[PDB]
Amino acid sequence: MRTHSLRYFRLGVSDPIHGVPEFISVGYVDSHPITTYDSVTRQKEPRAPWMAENLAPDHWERYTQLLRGWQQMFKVELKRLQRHYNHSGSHTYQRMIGCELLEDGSTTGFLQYAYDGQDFLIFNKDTLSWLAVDNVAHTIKQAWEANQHELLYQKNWLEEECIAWLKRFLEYGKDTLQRTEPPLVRVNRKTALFCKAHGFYPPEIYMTWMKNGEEIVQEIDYGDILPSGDGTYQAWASIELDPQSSNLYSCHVEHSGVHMVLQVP
Amino acid sequence: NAGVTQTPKFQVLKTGQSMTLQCAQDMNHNSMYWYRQDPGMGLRLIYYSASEGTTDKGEVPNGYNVSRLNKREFSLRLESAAPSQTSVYFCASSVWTGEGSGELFFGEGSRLTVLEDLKNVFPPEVAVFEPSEAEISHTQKATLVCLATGFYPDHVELSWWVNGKEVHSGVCTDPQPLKEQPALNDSRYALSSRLRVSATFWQNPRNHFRCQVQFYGLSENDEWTQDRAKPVTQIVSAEAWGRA
Amino acid sequence: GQNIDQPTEMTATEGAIVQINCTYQTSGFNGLFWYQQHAGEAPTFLSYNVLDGLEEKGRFSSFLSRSKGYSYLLLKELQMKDSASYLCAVKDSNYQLIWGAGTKLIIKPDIQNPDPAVYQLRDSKSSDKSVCLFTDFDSQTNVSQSKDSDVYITDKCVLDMRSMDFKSNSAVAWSNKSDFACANAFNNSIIPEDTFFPSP
Amino acid sequence: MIQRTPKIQVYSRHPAENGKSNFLNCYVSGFHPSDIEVDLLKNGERIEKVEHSDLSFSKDWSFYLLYYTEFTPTEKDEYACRVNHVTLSQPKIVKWDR
Ligand code: NA
Ligand code: NA
Repeated sequence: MRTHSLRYFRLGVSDPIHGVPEFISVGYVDSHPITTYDSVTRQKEPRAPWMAENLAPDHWERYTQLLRGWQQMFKVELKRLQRHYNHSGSHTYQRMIGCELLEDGSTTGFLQYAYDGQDFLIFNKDTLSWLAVDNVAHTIKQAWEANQHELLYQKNWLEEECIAWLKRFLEYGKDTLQRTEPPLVRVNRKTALFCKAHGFYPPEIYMTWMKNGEEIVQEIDYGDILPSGDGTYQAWASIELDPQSSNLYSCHVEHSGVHMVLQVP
Repeated sequence: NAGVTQTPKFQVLKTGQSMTLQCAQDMNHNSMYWYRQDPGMGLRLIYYSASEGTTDKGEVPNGYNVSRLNKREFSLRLESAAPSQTSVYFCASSVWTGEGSGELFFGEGSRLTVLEDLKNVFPPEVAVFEPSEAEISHTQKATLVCLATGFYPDHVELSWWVNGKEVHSGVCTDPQPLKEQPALNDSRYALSSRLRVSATFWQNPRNHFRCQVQFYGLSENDEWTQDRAKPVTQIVSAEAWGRA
Repeated sequence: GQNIDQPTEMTATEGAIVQINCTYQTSGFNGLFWYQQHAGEAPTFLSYNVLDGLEEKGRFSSFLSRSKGYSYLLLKELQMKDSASYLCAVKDSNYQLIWGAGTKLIIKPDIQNPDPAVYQLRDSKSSDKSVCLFTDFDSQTNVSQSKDSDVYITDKCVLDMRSMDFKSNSAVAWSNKSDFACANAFNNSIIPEDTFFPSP
Repeated sequence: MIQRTPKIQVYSRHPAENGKSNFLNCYVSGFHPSDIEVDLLKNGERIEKVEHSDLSFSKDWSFYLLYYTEFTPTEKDEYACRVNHVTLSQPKIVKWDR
């Protein structure tokens, strides 16, 4: 299979406006949401049909209780940060944990935190240590690194448990996650040549322009890979035409092991 | 700084009687647990509370309910006691939960015995036997023996007192009681304990020895209809003096 | 079907080393705990392992192999206070703590000067029982339960006289039967050949 | 504190053809913090039946959302996305460019 990943995010807000949750936790496999929990529902719920169908109610019940506890811990942690930063008003706290299973069979794992949307603490599971970006993070680093057992627990969870969950979810959702829908690709003139692709899955795609068989990325405008809403994606890239000299321009698209070239006449 | 405080230490109940076990922790922990421990099995979780304001069933919730009253307190309720709920109950707490490495802190345990009829409940008889003169001349040591016999259920605490002070050095009390009739499911129990002192200590005629057994039994509101005395919670004791 | 297995009971000699094994078959793994529980007391935390290898804490070490699904708790230089049950427990993929049934560790004291004897204690004017004490025997001796339904025999108990740094084994037998005598009280036990029986 | 303004991209699900039913998408991404309001406009008027995904999380800690509605494009109808965020003094209008 190609590369796949599993990750869980948390978001805490210290003084949220009316209605908005104080706490949200969402899991993803690749680009696909799989799970959701927030401080309003107080329930962990599936976000993909193949999760609902393959995980018995005991799974949602157990993790609902854990998430209620993680919610409270997140509040306490954010209260501590905002006191040590001496900040008033509403501030945000975020966490991301996850792993990747690469095509070649190797793995990665990661765990990090942010305050107001900026890196705060980053875990290194090989040195078993936390990187602190400032002295408020440094205080937290010292406390967390004093609990060596919990670092070892995170290493095992990233390297072993997370990968096992990911393989399990990949099988559950294999009809979605492991399919291929090839792009439909065309070239438009608008002056710049636009190379446009739509209808493809997975979202990972490489589109570029070559001029006389050479690539110059400094003159290519790369569009974002965007969801079309039906489970497929679209993307584009453009280069500007030289009005004083002809050139052989060609759009090159790579998607899921297939390469395509559109030479423009 | 008391850790995990659970009560009561012992309780006898009739089938159908209600009972609440209390548990508090003063460690500012977030997660609390109620376990039961039975012979030949690992601990089994009854109910737990991952955080203040939430509770959920464990593996054996039937016949029990819980209340996480506040961050400190987690009570366990037996609304209609059954004989199968005879067990030793442990409350425990952890700083958080849903994390790998945090350990549990346990309370001292609550021993419950649920009976169809309280006519099987008996206090211990307690007797003290003075040392063998042959032991004294052969070893220059003197062993006293205390026997607590005929009690049921196994809810006792035996202690030795020398000259008005509880002692532990030189004492060995059986870690488990003996069933007086090993074949019967409701057999009464016997317990022995020894106190060994030097011969010189035993031969001081003003040294005074007492064996005391606290029995945990019935209370005022338990109904009693037998001809014999109601087997209430009580202390039974016996004594000996040194022999010059 | 998740299982945690450990031996019911182990017996070793004071001063020696013992290894208590725990194997587990669980759906996922988030670490392995050992707890100590003295009889009639609460379990207390001893150790946690989650990566492979050996971790030391005083006289106790704990080992884990995740690929073999096995841990041991190693106790060196055994002392009598190590007599206790040792409980292994594993957290699964859902952070459920799954408990083994416990290993009871029995420690045989080193008796320097065995002096096996059966003594008759003095009658109490408040009891119809005759009471006999089998005492000061080496720890290899086993005390058998009674085979007469009106004779009661308790298992051996290790007593420590702290002032004299002196330990001894003993067992008690009693009966109110007219034909009960200390000379025959422990007849169903294999007792030392040199056991001292003072005259009645 | 660093607040990041939303990037706003308006596009059809399929290559659009007049008289052929389609979906109008407004993809709002890269913003922080998470509170945001998004409207799809038709000839300047707010469209009522407009769906949206749940708030989504990016690895760089920003957020993204997709707002969409079914529609049939015509030559005369003008479509837009209107987004307000704490980083914007007034709502920002991005028109659909065919
Ligand atoms: Na229940
Ligand atoms: Na604004």
